[PDB]
Amino acid sequence: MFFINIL
Amino acid sequence: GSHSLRYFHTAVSRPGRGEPQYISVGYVDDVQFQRCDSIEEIPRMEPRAPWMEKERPEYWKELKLKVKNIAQSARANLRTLLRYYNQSEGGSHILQWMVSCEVGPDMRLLGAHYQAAYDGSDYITLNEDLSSWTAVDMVSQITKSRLESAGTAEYFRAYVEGECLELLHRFLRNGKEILQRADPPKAHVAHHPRPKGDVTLRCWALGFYPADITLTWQKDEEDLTQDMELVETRPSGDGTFQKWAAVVVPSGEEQRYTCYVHHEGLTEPLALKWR
Amino acid sequence: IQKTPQIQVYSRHPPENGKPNILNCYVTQFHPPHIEIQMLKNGKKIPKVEMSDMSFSKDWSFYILAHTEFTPTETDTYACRVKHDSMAEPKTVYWDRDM
Ligand SMILES: *[C@@H]1O[C@H](CO)[C@@H](O)[C@H](O)[C@H]1NC(C)=O
Ligand code: NA
Repeated sequence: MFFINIL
Repeated sequence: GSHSLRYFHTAVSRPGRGEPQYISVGYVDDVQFQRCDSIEEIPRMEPRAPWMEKERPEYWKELKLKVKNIAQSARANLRTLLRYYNQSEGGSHILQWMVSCEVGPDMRLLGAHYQAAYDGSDYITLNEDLSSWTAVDMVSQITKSRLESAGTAEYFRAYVEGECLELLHRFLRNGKEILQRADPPKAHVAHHPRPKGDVTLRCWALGFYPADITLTWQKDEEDLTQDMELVETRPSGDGTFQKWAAVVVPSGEEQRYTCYVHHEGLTEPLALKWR
Repeated sequence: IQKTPQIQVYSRHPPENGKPNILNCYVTQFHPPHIEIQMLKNGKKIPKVEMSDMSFSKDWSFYILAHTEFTPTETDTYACRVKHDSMAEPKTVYWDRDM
């Protein structure tokens, strides 16, 4: 449950 | 052998009515343990494995906050992706990403993964070093340059060596009876005459876990790669999996064909002939 | 991308006439994830059809499992009908106790 910002 | 915790995330811009703007499912190995989603900004969570009944309320309370924040960030990313790819508004686009960590038989970390796709194509992937990224085009190259400038992989590693390891360890503990097993296939050959005089030999494998398996037919002096029909391994719905492979053969020559089965639960490949 | 679903229809256990069982409709290899799935017995839509959560594979294509309780016989027909945006029309697949 982890998300990285693309742009 | 080794054990893996995996999450499969999907974000959709302008989904259909009642359809999630965000959904993620989590697995240990080939066993699902939860579903999270967000519909019209409302987050919802559901357990799927028995060991999840032991989680305390704060587990679910923190998960709900994660779901809300992830769904808002994915929505924002989809909006920026539309701009960088000079796409028209109104249409619906998809952002998917996978997150996992793996430990060996002794609970030592072996690796981890982070990879994303846009509209069903690879976009960016975290390399085995857990510190550099692989892009596919000039948009994803912007993402890479930003993520490397800002050292974002450091915080992924903190997640891997923090919550991902914590949860994988506790799930394996509380769910040991389900997770720490290997059910071997039960195999047999079926025989179906065809109206032209020849015969279908169908090799079945049932009730095995994990899902990874291989089935192969072999003739006396001829390779059957191109001849045999295979179906994709499929869930029986009770935790186990099943598969079959079939060849057409002339009547009378059934006993020169042999089906071989390979699976984790087998110390040697199983061999089967008709009847 | 615009991937067409592959469909398989099969029972949980090897079928034996008159014995309660579970009928599965496994749909794979499609993209986008929106899909419509129905199961039918002798031409009638079955009301009690449960759906697994949708997930996706290494190539990013989606998959999902629909299933319902059924008792096989020698005189009953079962089908799964599936519609996806990659298809002009729905596709019906009938259960075959040999497959
Ligand atoms: C979109 O347009 C910009 C110019 O503003 C250009 O730099 C970029 O390469 C274009 N991308 C695509 C996918 O056409
Ligand atoms: Na995608």
